[PDB]
Amino acid sequence: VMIKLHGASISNYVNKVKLGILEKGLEYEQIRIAPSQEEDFLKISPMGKIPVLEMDGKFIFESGAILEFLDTIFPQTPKLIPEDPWEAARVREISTIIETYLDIPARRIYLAKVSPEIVEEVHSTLVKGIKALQRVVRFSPYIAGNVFTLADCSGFAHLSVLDEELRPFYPNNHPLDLLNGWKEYFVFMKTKAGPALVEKDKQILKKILARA
Amino acid sequence: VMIKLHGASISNYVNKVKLGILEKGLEYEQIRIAPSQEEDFLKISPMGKIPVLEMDGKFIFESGAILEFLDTIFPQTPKLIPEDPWEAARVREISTIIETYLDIPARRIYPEIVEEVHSTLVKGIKALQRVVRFSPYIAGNVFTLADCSGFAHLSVLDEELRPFYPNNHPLDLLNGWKEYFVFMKTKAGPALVEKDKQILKKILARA
Ligand SMILES: N[C@@H](CCC(=O)N[C@@H](CS)C(=O)NCC(=O)O)C(=O)O
Ligand SMILES: N[C@@H](CCC(=O)N[C@@H](CS)C(=O)NCC(=O)O)C(=O)O
Ligand SMILES: [Cl-]
Ligand SMILES: [Cl-]
Repeated sequence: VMIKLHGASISNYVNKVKLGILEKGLEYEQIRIAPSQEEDFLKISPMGKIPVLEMDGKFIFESGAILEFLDTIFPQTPKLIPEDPWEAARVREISTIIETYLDIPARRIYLAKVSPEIVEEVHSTLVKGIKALQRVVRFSPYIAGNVFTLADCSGFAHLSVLDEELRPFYPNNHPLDLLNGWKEYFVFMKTKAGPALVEKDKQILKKILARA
Repeated sequence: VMIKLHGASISNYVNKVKLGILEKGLEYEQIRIAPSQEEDFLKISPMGKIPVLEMDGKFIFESGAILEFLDTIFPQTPKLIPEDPWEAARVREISTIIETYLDIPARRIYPEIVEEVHSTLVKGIKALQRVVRFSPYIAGNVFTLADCSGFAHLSVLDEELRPFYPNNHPLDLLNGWKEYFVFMKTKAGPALVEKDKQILKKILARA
């Protein structure tokens, strides 16, 4: 098999890549591993992170570099980076906002310390990010417009997890509730085979790990 | 000219963009502003950050999206993203490591967490070592987007952390860095970027 994706289905960054692979209809195998600082893994993934893409004996790490690479070598539909450069920028903006300004903050919670205050700081930071995000998304029906893009890979993978993770922390208080279109979008994406499969694989492994 | 770069030379993310604009030989004006949460600014820059690129009455924010955009509309050498797709992945990897795994953590310093931070940086520095070539540029033999992130962020990290790790500096573990820094400073673009930063620092230099 040409493409190997290293990383388990519970990782939202793994799932971001997986969504792009599935949507293009590429053939691949997922190799379920956990992160690790063993010298052997560091050789292919310097920070000990997943996902890692393996292809042609070469390894690419970092979900963003991976998806940009796949879109370059496998330009078949959908184009994760639109050909129009302005729309490409919007796609890249959306994805950066989601990962950098929403998920990074949220990980301080759902991954440490507990403080109503700490929790409080995060609530404010997320509300700020959500409001920024609102300005660039279209959900018509995809997050950046009328076709699947990189932004849907980041959006579906991260926001689905952010949504589940933060309900415990924020009943009546969830930041996403402020993102107009999120719920419709999430339901829409779940009517699709790729996103549905990504959710299923996550659920399968979660149920299994829970029996630790 | 047809391009305006919004943000002062104090910001490493602004300097990242500036390096790429300079290296492409593009006509531009730099608008010296600070970041802001003023709604009128949030309209063109949702997170209220600098830099913001403006062209054709339209705005792009996020230094990564801006340089990928300039690469695409001004595709002439130097190509910020290599034509070879593996080399292009290397470039994006280097840039992401520098920003996410070195700069972000470093920003927790500019408490006594300075020790947990020093370990994070040695780790990030050790990972970076695995992908850089410095031959002479950060990713290889030509200027790329990774040089925009590398020169903008590393220079800052180095000076900014000397007063915290006099004999302890993690960036000293990065083989080839000092020579790269020196080499980059001989080029007209990085030299201008570095001079504007230095002027601004001498100027607002009041302890
Ligand atoms: N920026 C990285 C993030 C990857 C990441 O944080 N993955 C987690 C998912 S578990 C991980 O491998 N963590 C292990 C670690 O940080 O050591 C990417 O885009 O791939
Ligand atoms: N991810 C952004 C980072 C830009 C950034 O953090 N700029 C700083 C430089 S001062 C800023 O505008 N901070 C103001 C703020 O966060 O409100 C990028 O790559 O452009
Ligand atoms: Cl799995
Ligand atoms: Cl300035």
